[PDB]
Amino acid sequence: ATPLVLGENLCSINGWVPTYRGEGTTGKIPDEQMLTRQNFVSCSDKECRRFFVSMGYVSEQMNVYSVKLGDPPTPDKLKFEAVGWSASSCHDGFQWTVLSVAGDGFVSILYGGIITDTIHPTNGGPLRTQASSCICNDGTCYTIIADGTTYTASSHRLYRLVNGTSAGWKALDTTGFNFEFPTCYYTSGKVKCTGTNLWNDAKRPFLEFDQSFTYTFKEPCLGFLGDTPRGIDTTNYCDKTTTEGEGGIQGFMIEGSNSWIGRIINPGSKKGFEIYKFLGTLFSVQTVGNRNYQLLSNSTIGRSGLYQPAYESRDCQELCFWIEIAATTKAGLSSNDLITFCGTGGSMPDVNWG
Amino acid sequence: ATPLVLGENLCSINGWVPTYRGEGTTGKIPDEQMLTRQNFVSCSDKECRRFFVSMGYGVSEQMNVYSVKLGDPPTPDKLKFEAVGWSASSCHDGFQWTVLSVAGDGFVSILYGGIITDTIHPTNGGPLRTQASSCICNDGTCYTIIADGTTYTASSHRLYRLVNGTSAGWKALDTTGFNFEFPTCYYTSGKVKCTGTNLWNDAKRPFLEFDQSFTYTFKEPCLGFLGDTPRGIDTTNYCDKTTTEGEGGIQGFMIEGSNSWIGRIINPGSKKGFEIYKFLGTLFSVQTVGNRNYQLLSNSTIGRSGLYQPAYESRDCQELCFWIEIAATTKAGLSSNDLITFCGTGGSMPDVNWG
Amino acid sequence: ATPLVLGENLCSINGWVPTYRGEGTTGKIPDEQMLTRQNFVSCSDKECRRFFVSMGYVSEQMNVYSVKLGDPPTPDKLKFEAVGWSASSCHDGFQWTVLSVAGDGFVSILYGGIITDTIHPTNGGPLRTQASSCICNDGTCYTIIADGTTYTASSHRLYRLVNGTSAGWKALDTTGFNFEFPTCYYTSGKVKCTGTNLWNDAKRPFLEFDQSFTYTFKEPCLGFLGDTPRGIDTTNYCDKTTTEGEGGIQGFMIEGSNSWIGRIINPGSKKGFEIYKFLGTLFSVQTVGNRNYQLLSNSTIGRSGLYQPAYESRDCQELCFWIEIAATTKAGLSSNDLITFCGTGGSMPDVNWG
Amino acid sequence: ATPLVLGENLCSINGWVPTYRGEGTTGKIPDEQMLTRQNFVSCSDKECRRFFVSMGYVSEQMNVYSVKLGDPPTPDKLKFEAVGWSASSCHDGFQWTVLSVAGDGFVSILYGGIITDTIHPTNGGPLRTQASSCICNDGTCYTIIADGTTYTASSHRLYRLVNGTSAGWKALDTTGFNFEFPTCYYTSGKVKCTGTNLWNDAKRPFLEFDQSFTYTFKEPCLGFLGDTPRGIDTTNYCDKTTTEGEGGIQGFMIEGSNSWIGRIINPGSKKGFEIYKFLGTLFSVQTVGNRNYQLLSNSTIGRSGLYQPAYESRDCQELCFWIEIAATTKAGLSSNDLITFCGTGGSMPDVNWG
Ligand SMILES: *[C@@H]1O[C@H](CO[C@@H]2O[C@@H](C)[C@@H](O)[C@@H](O)[C@@H]2O)[C@@H](O[C@@H]2O[C@H](CO)[C@@H](O[C@@H]3O[C@H](CO)[C@@H](O)[C@H](O[C@H]4O[C@H](CO)[C@@H](O)[C@H](O)[C@@H]4O)[C@@H]3O)[C@H](O)[C@H]2NC(C)=O)[C@H](O)[C@H]1NC(C)=O
Ligand SMILES: *[C@@H]1O[C@H](CO)[C@@H](O[C@@H]2O[C@H](CO)[C@@H](O[C@@H]3O[C@H](CO)[C@@H](O)[C@H](O)[C@@H]3O)[C@H](O)[C@H]2NC(C)=O)[C@H](O)[C@H]1NC(C)=O
Ligand SMILES: *[C@@H]1O[C@H](CO)[C@@H](O[C@@H]2O[C@H](CO)[C@@H](O[C@@H]3O[C@H](CO)[C@@H](O)[C@H](O)[C@@H]3O)[C@H](O)[C@H]2NC(C)=O)[C@H](O)[C@H]1NC(C)=O
Ligand SMILES: *[C@@H]1O[C@H](CO)[C@@H](O[C@@H]2O[C@H](CO)[C@@H](O)[C@H](O)[C@H]2NC(C)=O)[C@H](O)[C@H]1NC(C)=O
Ligand SMILES: *[C@@H]1O[C@H](CO)[C@@H](O[C@@H]2O[C@H](CO)[C@@H](O)[C@H](O)[C@H]2NC(C)=O)[C@H](O)[C@H]1NC(C)=O
Ligand SMILES: *[C@@H]1O[C@H](CO)[C@@H](O[C@@H]2O[C@H](CO)[C@@H](O)[C@H](O)[C@H]2NC(C)=O)[C@H](O)[C@H]1NC(C)=O
Ligand SMILES: [Ca+2]
Ligand SMILES: [Ca+2]
Ligand SMILES: [Ca+2]
Ligand SMILES: [Ca+2]
Repeated sequence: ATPLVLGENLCSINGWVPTYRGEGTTGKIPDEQMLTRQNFVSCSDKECRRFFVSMGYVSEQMNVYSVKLGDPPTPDKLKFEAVGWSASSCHDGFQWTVLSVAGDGFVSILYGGIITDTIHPTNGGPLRTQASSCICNDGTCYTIIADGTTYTASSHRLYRLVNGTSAGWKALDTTGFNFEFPTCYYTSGKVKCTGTNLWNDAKRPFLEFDQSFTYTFKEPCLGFLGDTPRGIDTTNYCDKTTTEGEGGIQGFMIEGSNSWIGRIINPGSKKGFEIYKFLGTLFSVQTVGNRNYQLLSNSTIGRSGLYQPAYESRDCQELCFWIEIAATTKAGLSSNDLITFCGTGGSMPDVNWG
Repeated sequence: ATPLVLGENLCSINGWVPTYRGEGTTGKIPDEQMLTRQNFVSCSDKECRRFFVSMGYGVSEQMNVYSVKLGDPPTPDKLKFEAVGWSASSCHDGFQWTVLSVAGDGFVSILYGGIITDTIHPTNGGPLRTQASSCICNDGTCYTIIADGTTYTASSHRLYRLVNGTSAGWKALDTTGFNFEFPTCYYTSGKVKCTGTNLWNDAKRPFLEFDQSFTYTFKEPCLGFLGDTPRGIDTTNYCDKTTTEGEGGIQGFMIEGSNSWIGRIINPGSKKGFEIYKFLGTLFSVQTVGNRNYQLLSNSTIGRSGLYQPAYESRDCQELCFWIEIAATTKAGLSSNDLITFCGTGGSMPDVNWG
Repeated sequence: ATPLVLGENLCSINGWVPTYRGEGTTGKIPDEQMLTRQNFVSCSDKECRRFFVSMGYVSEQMNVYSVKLGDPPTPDKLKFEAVGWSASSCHDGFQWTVLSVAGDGFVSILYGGIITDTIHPTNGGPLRTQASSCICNDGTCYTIIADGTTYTASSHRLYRLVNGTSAGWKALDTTGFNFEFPTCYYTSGKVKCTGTNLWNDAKRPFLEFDQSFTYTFKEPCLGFLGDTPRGIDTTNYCDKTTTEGEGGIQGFMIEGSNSWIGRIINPGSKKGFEIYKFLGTLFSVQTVGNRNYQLLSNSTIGRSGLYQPAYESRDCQELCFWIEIAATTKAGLSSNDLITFCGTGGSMPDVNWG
Repeated sequence: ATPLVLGENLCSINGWVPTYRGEGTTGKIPDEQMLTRQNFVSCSDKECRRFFVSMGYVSEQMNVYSVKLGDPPTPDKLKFEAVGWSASSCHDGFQWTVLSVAGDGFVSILYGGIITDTIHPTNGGPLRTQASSCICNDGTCYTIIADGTTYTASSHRLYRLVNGTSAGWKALDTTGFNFEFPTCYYTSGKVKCTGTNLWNDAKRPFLEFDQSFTYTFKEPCLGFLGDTPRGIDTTNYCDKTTTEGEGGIQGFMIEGSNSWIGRIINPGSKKGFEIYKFLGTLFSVQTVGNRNYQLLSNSTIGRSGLYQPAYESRDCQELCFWIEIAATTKAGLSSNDLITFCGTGGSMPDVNWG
């Protein structure tokens, strides 16, 4: 048993390939499955797991469960993770760390299935996890937690975790903006994170940091707006797009030699998902845009987020993402499911997946 | 490939958070689950397991001992068959699971791995009774307590030491004047410490501590915060039995430490809610105080409760947890049990309901 | 991996404990379970397994299956083992060796699930396995196969196997008698086996041999008749009681410090099962008869055999036995299931298990 | 821990014995079980596995799964592999490589369950995997992919895979024929494949190649026609039998000291499977043909393919095959399942295995 360590260099990405299309490909989800909520994917040294929150088939009776990515959320296949309605998890090579918001809005850290730490609100609660995979590398896990009673006065903290106990935190300067649900990936000695501004920005705030918690917030300079809601696409500039900048939904950008922005196509009817390659940094006006894949056209789209398969010693680090989709049960209840794409260096055709 | 060894020093505890919460705590248990009873938790050096005795399905497969990995539902797919019996205790020494199971007319079979390695028989009439809880293993040897006698008014109890599934000798315990059923135990500071249940003449709970040389002393809590159910009104502090409503009782625990705890059922009438009270100092002085009463559960109907220590740690202190058995109902309407578990936090918690 | 290797010394046995009781020990088999016949138990170095033959819920349709001892034979819990109507198995530390009679009556030998040898009838056919766990020790496996068109003129061969392959064999002088379904065990450098005489004996014959094939048949000098059917019990004499010596059923004896013989108590209706202790060998006439255990009463019983749980490091080799019981399904179909008992050094109360 | 490396020399084969026989061969299929299609068998260093494509209990709702050979395709024994309707797989000693076709018809390579590469058509698609085990030896894996919109103008490529990454491919000259669904085996420094010609040949095209991609297409010189459909068997000649050469179904030949050709007995009602021994090469007009085994009699037959077990210290390389058969579930939906045969050194009696 050895610490999970990710790749220093990303695989080159030129397109995306489905690795899972959830139980609603038939149009409807089987009623024996749990009503699933706040879905995200995280990977260990041996598998990828689907984590979500559920009650049955904010409440005192929501739990965090996981199944193996690809297994359907039936009673047989469920693993109880924690009590809570907001969760983040990640694996370090030894054990799952699961961060969960429960009770009056504090977070409990479970390692294996043992409480290793709790964290309590300080700016008025409730605490909010990043609702996405956290990042473990070489024995340490990193995560981001939000406090504050309004998005207009939110506070954000960067946590480092060792075997599930807090090894410290750092206040992030988020003056002038809001930074919810950061979804992250590791590369070249940095964790890089895309968050959601529910207050004043139709673009997404960006964050990178290293293990010394030296950090930088960045604003994407591209008029292709990532948030939903949002207005008309703008010319390229380096500061915030404030128009329709209130509200928002979890989503991601990828910054690399090729950069990407994934977004909901129609902000009004939350229908369709597109992801768009750019030749260069998200943070220059001069960068151009090379290819836009319409991955979904007909499904209604909720949250989306990044994940890194890690069971590897390979020459190149793979990158994936999940999308939470509005679904309907056979009986006719509203629910979600979850689809996943993974990167490829191969240039892909135009295929609509749903 | 090494003997399980527990921390000599317990972590500080000032609060409790759930680690597992069965579906029946917040609604109906799914019908595909095995109906469980006599639940308890025991941990190895790799995982925590939920041991239990089955009652079948929605009228089917009963009478046996099973385990699942704690966190997993008792669906057919997740069941490890363990032994034949209606009553079991288990423990793990680093090598294999030891399982004490009562069967037949009340003899105890001992299984190490799945291998029968010993058998224990009643002197004083039977039927024999396990502690219905985890046994304690440390550094190769495992300890457990077994009850004999036909009435709670004439109960005998024995301390058993076990190596690799075989009996490495035993001591008769002096329980003259009280009853000591279903002890739940923990290890710290060189002693095994157990909390028993007196179904005869005490509404407080009897206490035991002992080392590997079978040097024991039984203690009696000097606290008027009455641990058993049933029970009467809370009393003044005094250092002997509360005989009033001391007949009957349910398995439950006390924690003795720098900080002490008593967990009990809140309404002894309708068996509703569970509380755990922190005490500053020992359970065995009349001066020790009373600091914070946590009302962990309110909604649900409580039964047995027990202690367990996880030991797949690489932690600098020994963690302590407890399990609470809950009366619940299946989707079909059959009544059944499951489980909530709690482990200690070093920091104080808010007043919150967990079930 | 490493080779499976047993204890040279048997644990003392003064009593018997049930390790597993089927659904049809306790009344009626559910209809979703397979219809097992030819049940027996063989152990590996990690688990004991229940092997049987089934056909649905001599035929081409017959297959060999197995489950983990304890698991019910629901389709979900089944492992296909071979095609056949007769089977012996055993584990060498590396792989399950499985002998199966199939086709016209040749035995196929599977190692893993790959065929490593075939054995064909010379003396008439069809061939017949020992219907019971064969024995493996130190990388090498031993079994006994029978040929002959009738039990009068039956031939018996002793096979040595390594990794699934015939490593030579030996003919056994069974002039005089018949040696069907030997059920065996190992100690003291010898493999001791108990056969069923369907010809001229209502006692059970007895084999022992070493790894270098030196063997001797012995006759129990004992008037406690083990085979079924049988006559009234007799005084002790060292010759075959030929009285209702025709007919027969699979069963065992144990030779040791204490020695045992189990049998169906009533050969009329085949109800109840008893097992009886003796203070010394079965092959002296002078040997007493101590405690008799009435393990089963109201149940109509059938085949029984031996197995040695082989996953130790130990001061003693455990020894067990299975009993095959007639049973009924919820729709009223006739079928079987299985109960097991293991030894324990101490004496046991008089308990009736069904 | 180490690369899987196969045996340079085949076992002597003079007969076949079943090692798995599905429940639907000998009756109806339990409806708990998944509805398998495109079944085939691939082996690792530890086990043989049954791969297939299913929907539930060019279709976009399909996925690739697998179970261990011998277990049933019940939910508990299931394993998700990939999205897609067409799959090939092989193990290298480290990880499963799985080739899957999805979307409009590109292929994805998964290694572990991690996406490691894609492959794209340039001749119009969809792409088609060999629908059978691909071949790994000494760390590198080989597989063959088909492209093109008619079989009249089909196109084929031979890929070299290393840890799930493409290390190159070579065009195969299939001028004047079609080469679908090759099913292959390894010996004597060569990979040998039997294909299916849907265009202009009732015999089966054959292909051998070495690790440096030197290859030779051969036509079998035997008038015992391998494909279905086909016409009247003819005389031995060394080129295509064009009549009834349109259409076809996946199947195999074996080239050895003893050669074999397995085929469906009745081309019209696809019932019965036979396999014919030839004393020598499939590629001389002179070679003769000795023993014909009628293996299956009752069953309706479809696809058939080769696989080689590698969990072994045999002294000689074993060869097996699987046959997909039409079947019905208890509730009477059409499905398939599987019978597998492995080679034995001895000659065998004429038994009906299904
Ligand atoms: C302990 O029990 C309390 C209270 O018990 C409640 O009353 C008892 C007398 C008994 O009848 C119980 O069955 C009953 O639950 C539980 O606290 C309740 O928790 C539920 C669910 O979280 C809350 O129900 C919600 O009420 C909202 C407005 O008051 C309403 O907006 C919600 O609707 C939403 O969800 C429903 C599905 O349930 C959906 O249909 C709607 O469309 C919408 O999404 C919902 O109905 C109660 O408010 C709570 N009651 C009180 C007084 O606190 C508690 O959960 C339980 N604890 C545990 C851990 O089991
Ligand atoms: C977080 O958890 C990990 C996993 O338990 C801890 O890593 C472990 O650290 C200990 C201390 O070095 C190691 O134990 C020692 O291992 C060496 C060599 O194997 C041996 O010589 C010693 O006798 C001792 O057993 C252990 O190997 C290592 N875990 C592994 C397998 O990598 C880590 O210490 C924890 N971190 C903190 C701060 O609690
Ligand atoms: C039956 O199968 C078993 C398992 O495959 C065979 O046992 C194997 O024997 C070979 C040679 O005797 C062993 O190889 C050697 O291993 C030792 C270390 O133990 C190493 O020092 C040598 O360099 C060499 O590699 C092999 O380990 C062993 N397998 C195991 C797991 O024990 C056996 O030979 C087979 N029977 C026959 C006679 O074919
Ligand atoms: C209980 O079982 C364990 C494991 O089988 C035994 O530990 C082994 O003891 C032997 C004999 O001294 C050593 O050779 C091994 O190295 C030990 N194994 C390990 C992993 O420690 C132990 O001896 C047994 N205890 C008794 C008293 O029987
Ligand atoms: C393909 O995968 C194997 C397995 O990971 C690689 O073999 C490893 O090679 C490195 C470098 O020498 C060693 O550190 C590992 O110990 C090897 N693994 C094992 C278990 O043998 C192999 O190098 C890979 N090939 C390429 C080029 O990717
Ligand atoms: C192939 O078909 C025949 C005909 O149905 C099967 O033969 C029957 O088998 C059963 C049980 O073995 C017998 O009771 C019948 O008497 C047989 N009928 C005939 C006409 O032979 C045969 O079993 C089938 N083979 C397989 C393996 O499915
Ligand atoms: Ca916004
Ligand atoms: Ca009491
Ligand atoms: Ca006889
Ligand atoms: Ca053709």
